[PDB]
Amino acid sequence: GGIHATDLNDKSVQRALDFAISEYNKVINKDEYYSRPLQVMAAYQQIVGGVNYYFNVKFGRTTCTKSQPNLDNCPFNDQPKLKEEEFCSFQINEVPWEDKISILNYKCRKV
Repeated sequence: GGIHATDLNDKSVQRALDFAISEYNKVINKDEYYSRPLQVMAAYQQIVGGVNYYFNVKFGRTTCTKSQPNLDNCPFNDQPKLKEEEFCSFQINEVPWEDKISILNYKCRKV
């Protein structure tokens, strides 16, 4: 039941992160432009009935609108006062055998 540090080079860890980014852009952040991670610290914890992932993520605003097909490889806005970076911590729970995943808690603060 302990929480261990891990990297993004793990298929499962990546999927959990993608879910956090999607939720950040869809529900938490209200900007017109898409934000993606500048930094990420990850940890995981195995519990009865699933696994929890913990992420400390620093988001940066990109030059892509949230409504355009291609994203992820979107350049970050590099203009003064238009960066709009934010640090968020996410607690994500998944059931590694039922395709179930959800956000348990999160806290964001602009950098």
